[PDB]
Amino acid sequence: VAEVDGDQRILIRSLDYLNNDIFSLSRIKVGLDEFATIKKAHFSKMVS
Repeated sequence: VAEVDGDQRILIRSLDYLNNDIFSLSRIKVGLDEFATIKKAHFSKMVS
């Protein structure tokens, strides 16, 4: 059991390449299979 400072899993430059085939504003991928999604707001509030 050693201890070291956790490395960075995601790089900003990285996901610019990963997202060129994914055109969606709530669905972005920050890794191989994990996604990032903005919470849904249930449309009924679209009148405002």
